[PDB]
Parts: sequence; structure tokens; C-alpha cells
Amino acid sequence: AEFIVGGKYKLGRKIGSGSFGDIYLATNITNGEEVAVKLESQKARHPQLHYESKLYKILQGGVGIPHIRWYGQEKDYNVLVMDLLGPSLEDLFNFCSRRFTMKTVLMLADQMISRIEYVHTKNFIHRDIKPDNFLMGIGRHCNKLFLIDFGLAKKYRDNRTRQHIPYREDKNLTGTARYASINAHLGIEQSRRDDMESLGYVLMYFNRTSLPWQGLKAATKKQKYEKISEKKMSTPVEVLCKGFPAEFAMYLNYCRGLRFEEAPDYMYLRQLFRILFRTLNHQYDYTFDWTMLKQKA
Amino acid sequence: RVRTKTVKKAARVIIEKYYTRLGNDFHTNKRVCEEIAIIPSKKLRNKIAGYVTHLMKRIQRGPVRGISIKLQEEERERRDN
Amino acid sequence: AAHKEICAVLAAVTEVIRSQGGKETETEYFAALMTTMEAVESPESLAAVAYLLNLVLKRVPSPVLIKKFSDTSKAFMDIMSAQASSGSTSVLRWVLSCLATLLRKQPVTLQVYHGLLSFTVHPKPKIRKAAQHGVCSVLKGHPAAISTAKFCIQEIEKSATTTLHMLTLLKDLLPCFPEGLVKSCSETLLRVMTLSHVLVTACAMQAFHSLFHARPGLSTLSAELNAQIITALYDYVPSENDLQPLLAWLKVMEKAHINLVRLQWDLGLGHLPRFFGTAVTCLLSPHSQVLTAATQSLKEILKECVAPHMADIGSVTSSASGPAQSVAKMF
Amino acid sequence: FLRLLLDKKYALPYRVLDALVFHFLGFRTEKRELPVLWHQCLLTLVQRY
RNA sequence: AGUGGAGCCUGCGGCUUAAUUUGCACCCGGCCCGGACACGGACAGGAUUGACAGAUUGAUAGCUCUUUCUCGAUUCCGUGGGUGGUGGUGCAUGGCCGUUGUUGGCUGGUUAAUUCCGAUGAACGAGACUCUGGCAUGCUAUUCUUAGAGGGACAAGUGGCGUUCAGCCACCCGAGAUUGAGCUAACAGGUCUGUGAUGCCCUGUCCGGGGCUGCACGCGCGCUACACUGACUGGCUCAGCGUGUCCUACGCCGGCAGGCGCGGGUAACCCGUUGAACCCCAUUCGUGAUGGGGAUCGGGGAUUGCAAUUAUUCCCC
Repeated sequence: AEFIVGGKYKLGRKIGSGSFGDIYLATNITNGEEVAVKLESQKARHPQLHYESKLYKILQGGVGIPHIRWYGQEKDYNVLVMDLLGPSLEDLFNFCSRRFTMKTVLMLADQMISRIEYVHTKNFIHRDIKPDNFLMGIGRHCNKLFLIDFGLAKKYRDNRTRQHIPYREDKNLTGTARYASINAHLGIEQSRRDDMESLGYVLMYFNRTSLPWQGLKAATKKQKYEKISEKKMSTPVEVLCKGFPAEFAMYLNYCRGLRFEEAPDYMYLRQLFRILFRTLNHQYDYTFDWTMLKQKA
Repeated sequence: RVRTKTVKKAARVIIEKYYTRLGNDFHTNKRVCEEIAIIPSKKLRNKIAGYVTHLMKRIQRGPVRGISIKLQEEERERRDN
Repeated sequence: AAHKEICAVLAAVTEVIRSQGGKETETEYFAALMTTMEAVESPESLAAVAYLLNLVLKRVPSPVLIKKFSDTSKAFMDIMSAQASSGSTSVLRWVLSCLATLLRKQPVTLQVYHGLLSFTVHPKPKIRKAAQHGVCSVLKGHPAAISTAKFCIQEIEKSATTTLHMLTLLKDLLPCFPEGLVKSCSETLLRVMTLSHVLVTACAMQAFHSLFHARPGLSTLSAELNAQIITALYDYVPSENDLQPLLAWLKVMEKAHINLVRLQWDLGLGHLPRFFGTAVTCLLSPHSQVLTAATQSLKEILKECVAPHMADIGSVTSSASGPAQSVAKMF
Repeated sequence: FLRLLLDKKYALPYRVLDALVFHFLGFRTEKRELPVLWHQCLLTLVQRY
């Protein structure tokens, strides 16, 4: 009608906005399966969609990555169309009236540990990890988390010569500062260590359901980020998880002290998480809070 | 309205034959189209009278030498027969 | 990819970067970047700061410019000498552009004008075009007209491909000249008309077209000078049927006659019959374009230069004396 | 390629046979006229296996 | 006026030839590849792939001939009158072009030059086909109803806009200055990966060298001459149709072909006032296969081409 993408997909309504585009819904006119649309304007400030296509075709095959459907250019735009996914973690955070339990956050922690394992075994970093960035599956994928939005992703290691991007200071905050690292705040080159520090930050966001530096206001954006930084060094590690198991605390201590060229033992983290999970006497039944409020209705 | 090819062709040949007996207004032209041409169609008769009237109101505004030599040429042709 | 962005130097630098610190403008940026201008010859770093200096410099820091014009003149002059000794293009081009902006906004000023002027004959087109446009913007934006006119005269008399270059200067700068320098320039121009080269002839006819088309005042051009240059231009009339220079010759003689009538109408009408006779003779050329051009030129002169003065002239008979006799002659 | 590689006449694994017959399960209620070559592929399939 | 005679060139025949292609097609040498199906053979003891070096070769070359190193099932040998497929070919067949108005709207190097290359949108309207109505106090059996015919309207008249002619606008008069009916369509130009287990007939490339009339002859087109109404030398003086980014002016050198430099010409602009030849005027020649005629050869130079031998073409003796 008004617009057809790919010659066989009919566009629908907007569902959200991406880092470098807008997110729409679409229906395939050939078979009827529903797809998600990332559209961007061909003349803008950030032409990075082809790099996103390269990163999506690199990350194929493994769990936690939606499969690639199509990419093309449409008369004023470039559009990359992917498989449909469900809501992000912040949508479930809003639906549950701002409360998470121990079992659900350990499910989410294991899933994001697996996601970070996959992305660092595929030789790339994320740098914009947030609960909005991790989506949830649909259909039989209803128990599987998915990772999207490679717009701010970059290469952090080489396949042949085993070399990192050289360390250099004064890096701008590409992602959000609610879960940015101390090294990311200062301008230190982001690596895997800052990545699972951000995993620990979204973990404590899920646990405490609030941040002491959330909603902080200052003179400007740089002053806001700086103030969040010195109050982050001013905050002790153990006081962030008072009344909580020390697993998260020593996880933060372990991921804080990691070096640049080191290879962390993710099997150790998974082992510790599953030991805590079985010592609190729970099982992997995938009964989440959003799921049980769906059956309660 | 536009005019077809046969109307202007028949009008030109009827000028070239009988310019002498014509007039200046639609009345005399439709009268001489009645009494000179067969013209079974009254519609085409009105069209031919209107366009020869247009030809008249065009051509006596020109120089009189061409119309004059047309008169003695037509008189010579009539006197020859 | 990064030139078409709004944040780039294409759009936003021209608007919001001029407001340095919230107030437009401060040359403390330039006052701080002397250290890169001195003892550093790194490409694409001098050129970029010269580009930004050229772009920001138009936003009128005029009393500050008048104050530290000496410091800027010395700094950009040593930049000129160093880059002439080194031989680069982009840094030289935008430093020419920013010196042009500074001289447009504002004894030593004559020296800065001479330094800006001396790089017209520089063989690189990017340097030469920038210098030419800068000199044209400085003069049209004058006490410096005599110096540049004498420089052009001496540059022509010294010299063959640069002749067309300062002829382009003359084409773009003849109206803003004093009368004696116009006379000397036209004498030198007819001196290079003594040569049979075609391109110099066409370009200097274009210079005459630009001179007479602007309709100069009495200070730039007098009526006696116009009559003399009209009588001097009759000696060429290329052959009969050349149609590239004859078109320009008719057009510049038409414009000169129009300007002469505009200055002093009776002398212009007196000089008209010779031009009308030559145009009538030139109507025997086999080219249709020159015939149409001669018809259009004589029609324009009849409508604009001959018609409104006929109430002043009055009726003409076979025994007329003044401009009426000239009207009878061209009839 | 279906027709010619069935004409290769190799030892077909039975999961492959399940996949092919699952495609033919995929063709239940479509109305679009599939060509004579479709019946040729079916003919080679029922001739070999 | 000739041709048919003579010399030379060319066309058909014919003759020679490896070929002298024919109503680059020809010849001499060297590469490259070349079904599946069936059945029988070889095949991990190994099917088969790739290869440096040297050689054959007219030259090189794992495309071949030596000597072994490696790839390992990606297989390779034979026989079928059985089909056939990267085949050619027609029909039905679905989509898609073109076909039968109006007004808007610059980083870079480079040149005399806004020079050159190089990055870099919109609306408005849209049958000129056929028939035909309004008003008749008229004719016909007739102002109120009829139904045949005859009238009436043709842009006819006015004023503006108009290439001053096609047309447009508005208006007076007038019943009517346009109210109703019927008519999208068409592809012998086609195109485009689709539909019929669709009818038929079968299962070459690049490289080097040569030849393309080589000539006893038959049949024809032509060019030059057999001289005195002429040949030679000198002098004099007149065209037109065309063409040109290879036509050429001019200067210098060589006796000539030719060589070097420097200008004009995208052209009624420069070659070019196209200084043409026959012709005209003087000299030599004197009936002589001769100063007529030039074929065929010998020597040398120059030029176009990758290359001139079997003579490319030109010049001198």
C-alpha cells in the first residue's frame, strides 16, 4: 500500500526507537510470519547500519542472537529487517511494579553471563549494555534471552595476531552512565572487564530496583557523568549489596580487579552462580515473575 | 469548435470557383451555399457558410489588386464558356 | 560521510563555532594558535586551522582587527614567505583567503595589499583564483586602486599566459580605477592589441565590455576619454566575417556609445553616424548572427540613446547644423 | 536439484526422507498450480525410494 | 566514339595447387575439452588431484616426454543401434516497454575563462467519433394533444488577450452559444526465466606460418598507344561539385620522393582570388618500331606499417 519493504513485507506500526534507527513491526505477505524493522535515514549524522549488518552476520548461529532476515535500501532509507522479539527487561521491570526476586535475578544473571560469553567468544564488545538492550524471545524462544543493537559495538581483539586495541585515555561515554564503568567514566579503553562490570551494574539495578546515582542532576551532561563517577568511587562495594548474598559483591570485586589482556574464567562464575542457586534450593523451572503474573492474571 | 479537413477544402475550392457571387454575412453565404452547392447535410451547410463568411471577413481587408485580377480571371473563364 | 553531517564544518562551524565561549567573536583562538603557525610545517593541520580561521574571520571583530592588524599582518606575512619558500597549496590558499577577509574588513596596509596582490601570477590555479577573488573582494569592499593598477600595467609590460590572468584582473577591476590609470591601462591594452594573438584580443574586449557595462562615473571615465577611446577602437574591425571578435567589437562600441550619450548626449549623437555607417556596412557579412547583433545594437541605441532627446533636438531638415544633422547623416 | 539428486540414487538417510516428506506435508492446501516438474520430482522419488 | 588487334590490370570458366575460400570463408602444424543409464572390470595393498627442474616443439607447457613427492574416494576403463542435453527449432501461454498538453525548480588537481574531469524536486487539466433536444401560432391528416417533413445555430455579433493568425476569456441578442444517448480498446514493434512428462532434427576455441588467381587457354569489362590534327622543353592564361582533425599556408635542407619547425581551419572565416589539364604561344624533332609506345627487368634512395620476401607505394638512372 503506502510502503512495501523487501518486495514481500508490509510495514506496520512503530514499537520503539533504536540507537541508530527506528523500530517498526512488519508482516511477511508471502507466508505471514511477523518481523521487526530497523529503519534509518540515508542522510544523517551516523551512517552505521552496514556495520550493524556485518556484526549481525558475524554473530549468527549461536544462542542469544536473532537470525538475520534481510537488509536493503528503500528510496530514502536503509532498512535492516530481523526476526520479531518480545519486550526488553525494563518492560518487565515496569510490569512487575518494580520488584525482582532472587530466583528471577539469578536466571537473568545466568542468561546475561551466557550472552557475554558468546559475544566475547565472537571477538566483539558491546559498550552499551542496559536492560533495554536485552530482549526476550517469542514462541518456543520464551525461555531464551536475546542480545541486539550492535550500533555502538566495536572490535576488541584480533583473530590472527591475538592483539587488543591499544590502550589510550580520554574516551567519550558512548553508552549510558547509569551502568557505565569507572574505567569507562575516566576514559580508559573499554574491554571485557568493563563489560561484566556493566553486567554487575545491571545486576544490582535488578536487585535493588533503584540506584543512588539515578536521577542525579548537575550543571551539564559532562558534570553529571563526572559527579556520578566520583560518587561511584566514593561508594564502597559491600554497602551496595547490604542484606544480600555476598556472591554479587565478590563478583564485583573479581571483575573490578581484572587486567587488560587477561582471559577471565567464565566457567568459574557460572559454577559459583549455580552453587548459590542450588544452595538456596531452587530449580531451573523458568517460572519468572512476569510469567507467574501472566498465569495469575 | 474545430473545423474538419473537408469543410475547409470545399470552402477553398468554392471560393476559387465562385468568389464573384458571394456576400459578406452568414445570410448571403448560406443562401449561395443552398443555390450553388448540393450539400445534402444542413449541418455541413451551416459549417461551410460560417467558414466562407470567415474567409470573406478575412479577405476584403487585403489589397485590392489580387482580388481584382481574380475578378478578371474569373470573368475570362466565364466568357470563355 | 563526515562532511555532509550537520555537526561538520559544512554548516554548524559557520554558525555556532563563531560564537567562541558564547560571544562572537574572539581571536584568542587565533592568538593561541600562533604556536602551530610557527616552527610547524605539518600538512593537514596548518590547512585545517587556516580553513577555520578563514571561515570564522568574517564575523566582524572590527575594532580588535584595527588594533592587532599589525600583529596579524606580520604573522600572516611570515606565513606567506615561509609557504612560498616551501611550496604548498591548501595552506597558502586559505591564508590568502583569510588575509583577503582581513584586508576587506580594515602604510603597512599597502604592503599587505602588495603581498596579497603579488600571488596572482602564481602558476597554480587554486592560488591564482583565490588571490584574484580576494583582490576583487578587497577593492569592492579606494586608495589602493592606483597601486594595483600600476602593478597590472608593469606586469603586462614585463611580459605569455599570465597576460590573460591580469587581463582577467583588469576585466574584474576596471570600474574601480581612477581616470589617469584607466587611460594608461587602455593605452597598454591597445599596445597588446598591436599583437595578433586571438585570446588576448577576446579577453581584453571582455575587459572593455566590463568597463563600459558598469556605466562608470565622471571620476572614473570622462566624456573626452570616451570619445578618444571610441575613435581609437575604429582601427581594428577585425576583417568582415570573423564573428567571434566582431561580436565583441560591436558590443563594446555599443556600450561605449551608450556611456558617451549618457555622459554628454550631443557628442554621442555626433559620433553615432560613423558607427551606424560601419554597422550598415557590417550588415553585408554572410553570417546571420552578426546581422542580428548589429540590428539589436542599433535598435538599442535608437530606443535608449536617440529617442528621448528628440524633443530637445526638434525637427531636422536638409540644412541642419547640430545633432539634427548627425541624425540626418545616420538616417 | 531435488529431481537430479534423487536421480543420483544414493543410500538415502531416513531423516532426509522425513524432511522431504515434511516439505510435502508443507504442501497441503495451497491452490497455486505447481508445474509438471513437481510431478516429475514426485515421479523420480516414487521410482527410486 | 569505339571495343574485338597489341601490352597491362581485372571478372567469370578452365588449368596448376596443401590451399589457390565463397554463392577469412581456404590450407599446413600445436593446444584445450568430449554425457548420464545399464552391465562387467580396477580402487584404500590404493582410485585420482596438484607440481619445481630438464626436454620435445616453430616456440612453452604437469595441456605432453623423463625422475619421483604429494590430494585421497571428490573414482576411471570397456560395451550398447537404449535414451539423450549448457543443444537448434514452432505453437498456446502470464507479466512489462514504447506506440497509435500547461506552469514552475564543491575537498582535489585543471584552463585565458563559472574551462576540464573528479565528489555531489514539483504540481495543474485532459472524449476535437456518430446521432440529437429547448422555439415554431409555419406545410401536411393542426393555436391546447398527436407524427412525417421544412426552418432555426453557424462561435454568428461585440470588447479585450493573442506570432495579429490559430485560439482563449467575458458579454448582448437569441428558445438553444452546448443538453442527452451510443462509443475503454489494439500490438503482424515486441520484450521479459513461466506455463504443455508441447511437435520436430542431432548427441568448437585459441596460436604460428601460407594461400586468397598462382597461368597453357575460352569468353567479357577497362587503362595506355600504334604518332606530324603528334612527342619534348620553356612561356602564358581560365573552373566546378565536394571534402577536411587530417586538410594544409609559410620558413629551412635535399636534385626527387621526402625530412625538420612554426601557424590557420569543427570550416562560405584556412588550404582557396581552389594560379587544373586539355587549350594558346615559341624551340627541338622529320616518316624512321624513330625523340611514338611503355611492358618487363638491373642498381640505389625514401615513405606507411608490429611485419613489404612472392616486387605495399613513391623517386632517380
